Amino acid sequence: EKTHINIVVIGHVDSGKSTTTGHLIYKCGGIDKRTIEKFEKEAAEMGKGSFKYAWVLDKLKAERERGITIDISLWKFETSKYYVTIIDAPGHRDFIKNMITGTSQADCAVLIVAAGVGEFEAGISKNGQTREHALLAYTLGVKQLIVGVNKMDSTEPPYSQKRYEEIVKEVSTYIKKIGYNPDTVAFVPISGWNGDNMLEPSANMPWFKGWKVTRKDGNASGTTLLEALDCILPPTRPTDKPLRLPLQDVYKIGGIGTVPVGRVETGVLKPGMVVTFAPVNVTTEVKSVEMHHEALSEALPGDNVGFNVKNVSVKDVRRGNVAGDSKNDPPMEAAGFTAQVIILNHPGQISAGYAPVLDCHTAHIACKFAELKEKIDRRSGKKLEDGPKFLKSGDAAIVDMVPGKPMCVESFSDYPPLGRFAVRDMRQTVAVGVIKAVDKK
Amino acid sequence: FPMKQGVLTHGRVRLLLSKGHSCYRPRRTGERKRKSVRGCIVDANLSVLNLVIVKKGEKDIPGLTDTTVPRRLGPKRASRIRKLFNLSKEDDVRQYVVRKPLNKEGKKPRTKAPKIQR
Amino acid sequence: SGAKFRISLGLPVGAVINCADNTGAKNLYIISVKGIKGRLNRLPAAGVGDMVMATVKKGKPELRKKVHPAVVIRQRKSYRRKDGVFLYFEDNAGVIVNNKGEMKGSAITGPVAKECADLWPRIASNAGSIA
RNA sequence: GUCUCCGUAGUGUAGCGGUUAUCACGUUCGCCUAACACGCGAAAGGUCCUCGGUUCGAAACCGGGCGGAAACACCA
RNA sequence: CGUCGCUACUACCGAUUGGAUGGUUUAGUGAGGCCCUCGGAUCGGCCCCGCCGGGGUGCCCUGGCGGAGCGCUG
RNA sequence: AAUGAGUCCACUUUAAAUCCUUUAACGAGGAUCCAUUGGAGGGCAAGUCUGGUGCCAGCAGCCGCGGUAAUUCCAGCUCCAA
RNA sequence: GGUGACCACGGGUGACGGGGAAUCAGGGUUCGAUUCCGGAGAGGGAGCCUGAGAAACGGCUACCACAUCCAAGGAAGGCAGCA
RNA sequence: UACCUGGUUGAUCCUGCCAGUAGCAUAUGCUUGUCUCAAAGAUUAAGCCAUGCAUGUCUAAGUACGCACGGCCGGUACAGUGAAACUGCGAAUGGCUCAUUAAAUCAGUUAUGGUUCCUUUGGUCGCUCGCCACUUGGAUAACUGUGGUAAUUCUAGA
Ligand SMILES: [Mg+2]
Ligand SMILES: [Mg+2]
Ligand SMILES: [Mg+2]
Ligand SMILES: [Mg+2]
Ligand SMILES: [Mg+2]
Ligand SMILES: [Mg+2]
Ligand SMILES: [Mg+2]
Ligand SMILES: [Mg+2]
Ligand SMILES: [Mg+2]
Ligand SMILES: [Mg+2]
Repeated sequence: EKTHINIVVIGHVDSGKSTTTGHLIYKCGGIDKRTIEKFEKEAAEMGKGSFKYAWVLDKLKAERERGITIDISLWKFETSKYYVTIIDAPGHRDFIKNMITGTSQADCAVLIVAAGVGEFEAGISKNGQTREHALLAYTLGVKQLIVGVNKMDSTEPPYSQKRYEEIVKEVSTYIKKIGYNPDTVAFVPISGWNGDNMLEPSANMPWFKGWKVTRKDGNASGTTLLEALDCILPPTRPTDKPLRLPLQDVYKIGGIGTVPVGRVETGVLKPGMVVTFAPVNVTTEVKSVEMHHEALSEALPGDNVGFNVKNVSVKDVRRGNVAGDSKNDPPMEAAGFTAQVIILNHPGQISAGYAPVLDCHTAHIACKFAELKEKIDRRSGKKLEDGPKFLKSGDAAIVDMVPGKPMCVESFSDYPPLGRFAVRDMRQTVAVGVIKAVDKK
Repeated sequence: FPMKQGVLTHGRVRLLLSKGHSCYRPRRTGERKRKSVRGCIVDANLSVLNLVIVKKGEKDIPGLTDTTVPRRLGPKRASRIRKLFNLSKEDDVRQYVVRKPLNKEGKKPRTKAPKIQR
Repeated sequence: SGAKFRISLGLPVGAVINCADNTGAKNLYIISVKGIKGRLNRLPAAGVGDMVMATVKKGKPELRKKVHPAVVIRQRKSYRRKDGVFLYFEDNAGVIVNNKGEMKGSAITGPVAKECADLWPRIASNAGSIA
């Protein structure tokens, strides 16, 4: 045998991300019936009855009280073709950095779109998030995604054909601008709470025949969302490149110590091999490698693995660092790195000195413009002008950047997932940047 | 939880079970352990209720009284063979022992005889 | 859902009742009852499941000079349970909570009334036994 | 991770959607002294933590992110 | 040299029948084990003995059903 | 001219390894194949050297140094002890 | 009746005791948790079966303090052993 | 190696302490080419522990009708290899720590004519007048089969 991928579910708030993910987990042998019966017992006890499938991933007490998604969660469910672990995005603009962190460690994206009246239009607005999630997934480097359609039992009348056709058209007419091909991006109508068109073909909506995809690598056509989750093309794993681990979270488990959990990008992680961390620069030796309550003697790229390193505290290593092999070339503190920010939507002018928040891979630190070198048009790195005084929406630019809080970055030519990063300001998206040069200390 | 004879209640009680009482086997010698046992009185709150019929009824239960499986091995103590086959005093004891016949697909036919004692 | 039926009150203002949690307080002096409108010369009283405002009189020192929201979990007054059962506990007890309802403490000693457990799921989660 | 509060010359920090000011300083400073000590005079000094939104324009009206100060949770 | 005035530090007295954390115990309540005095849910031997049986010759060497002696007992 | 510190054949060793001792073959002229840690007023061995700061920064276990020509602060050179 | 200025009794010990270690004119002054001997203990007390030998804890029972699983009816604990 | 030096004064003798000096023994800082020995969670927490291991064991000489193998020499109780289990023994040694403990433990010395003692070794085992002895009785394991619980090194019935 089996291969490993990562999948993020993205969409609008209150559309039922955790619910549909948890019921997909339940359909795929996630947990026994009596534990989830206890879960529904709890949900009926305090009141959030329809929020019962959300509890499989929304384990935090604040989420369990407010009924609002906060943290990225992992759960394992084995499918017909191959193993998959799922990323559950928060879907809130207060937690946009959390969504960015979660989407970073995901090979595929699931764009769940609400079909009920009001929610769909509220998602597509300047206050919306469906634009934000897809744009920053395109920015952070996710090629193939799927757009799912949810809540066919809430719309009036339920299970409508014209509704779904409008949904597909209105998703396509802007995702073409974003960058995903609807001929390759599958479109599925589903309903997690009812549990239709997910594991078996639907009977309440016979109007849906089946999605079709037309990719260069492979052509597929199915009826259920498992049949679309399994036809996802296997990503090219660059295992020869030096090992890099963009860290998700840090845990201090009693008896085994502080065990980092991070996505394997390149190389192979193994027990008994000294590793280093770029931001904290403390050496440590790996004891063992495991994933999802199972062990590994080898860790393959694109994997959420938990490996026990020796003699580092929980406070010393925090969220969002970069780890690597100590024998090969290490990730090292980047005093400055030359980035190619492509300005998308910024009202004011961008001169050297304004500080947006720049999110290389996982973590989130605001960085500052030093000076703007050249103005570049919208593709191919074609040279236009030298040293513009200010930057405005609709233009790419090459810039030298000096972060304030220390961080390490890597270029897009050596480790392509590390090269992808976004720029955020004014509580919106302001630029798309890639790293092509970097200076170490 | 199995039932123990003599508890004289319907319900579960805890007993410090010693060697050879019931519902307990000691891990090491002299060890006693408190265990939860169910009372001897039977009521609705049971999963299984072992029954042994004493005297034969008028007819045969299907699958129960028919196809009487023999006991596997015969007596080993010499006086027990004497009592089984009505031996007076040393009358062909060596040849009155039950010779067990056993075979397999790759096994050439062979009988088995125990080492009779006493 | 379901709304709690009326029960015998038995615990007026000024009643000091036991502390049933692990907060460190030892008793709760009831100073008022939440949701009581009133009547001339009538003392506000509380049954099980009722939010009360209470001040601890003995216990851990940094709790004594304050007013806390509290929920009565046991009472010594018999009350009918709409199934003909008259139930009374051995002692009057309560736990320290906040406005939202979750307990300040983490565990409860002894049983809790069925009505209080139904009306406060957070208390019922910590309940050792249900009476 | 959730929640509550605080942050404004270098400090003491008033504060008003139409004005970040004053004052005790701290310093520098002509001003004397061999040097002090002591007295005489002027000042400088603020992104209102920081960044945004509302607004004709807001430190302050609203919201985020950061630092502190209390909790509350947090077990592959 | 000492009071007085200002700035810091250290202890001291001090209402608050102050507070917190350990130890040792009074009394009360008292799980559990051990010992004794009972207790007998069950499991066994003898008198089996309604008898078919029986051999030195109803007078049984006993080979089984069966009641049960409705007792003696371990 | 001679050696190793290192690469490294085999042996040896060892439960099996490792290391050391043997032993092939490479392995030195800034033999750059680079010895450091604290000091130079006294006690207490070593500078009345040069340039900076100017009762500031600082040094100083202790006497004390420093307010514009610092044997004591920071640096450079040279010496001191291990 | 017994013990006490030949220091009883009580308190503190950052007290396990000793063989021993450090310093080294002589005399001493400090240190001994630590590989040998003896003692105590197995989270805190307590009570026990087996066995020649245990108040044993890599044996049992109860309470206490923590603490693992749960289908909430229950079940299982003791690294001052090597890691 | 039986040792001193600077500091109260305008200067001098003292008393006196402060500072200097040297060793080991913890921590720590800088540095580090080789080799031989070698301490190492004691000091605060005898605080809390996930996971794995740390106590098991068979001779000719206790009990083998497990086919789980096997020589049969073929008319035979048991050739033999041996699982599992019953039985016996060990598990009270070792290892770890120093909390408690101030005639307590402990050390040197003495006594048990005031006691016990598995095992090893050596004695004693025809010393007794008293219808199976050519060997008596019953049950239980292991084993077949039927299950209960979510469980456990849990067990029931036949
Ligand atoms: Mg025999
Ligand atoms: Mg009145
Ligand atoms: Mg100098
Ligand atoms: Mg001690
Ligand atoms: Mg010692
Ligand atoms: Mg010892
Ligand atoms: Mg002991
Ligand atoms: Mg014995
Ligand atoms: Mg004990
Ligand atoms: Mg060198």
